Amino acid sequence: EYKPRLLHISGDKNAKVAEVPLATSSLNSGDCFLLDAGLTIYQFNGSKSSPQEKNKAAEVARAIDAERKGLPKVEVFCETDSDIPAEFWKLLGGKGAIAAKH
Ligand SMILES: [Ca+2]
Ligand code: NA
Repeated sequence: EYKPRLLHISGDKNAKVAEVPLATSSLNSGDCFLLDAGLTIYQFNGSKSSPQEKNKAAEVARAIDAERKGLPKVEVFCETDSDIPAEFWKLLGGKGAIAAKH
């Protein structure tokens, strides 16, 4: 399905993924998120996220890609990156300040 959804990867060393409301306000600097927009999957790594969380997010993205027979494009970026795509923020309802924690 190409209806955008936001997945939240948390747990620090014990990474878990779960859908959360699709909004910028659902994000936080300590975790990882996958904004699944259908043809494009955006992976946002919180600046304080853990290696296990990054790996989990990547694993979920590959699984989604596999189910979709490789059609989606996957973009990965760190929270502090200077070239995060504008579409990521647009789909989240607009760029804004991220909570330090969930
Ligand atoms: Ca692909
Ligand atoms: Na975390």
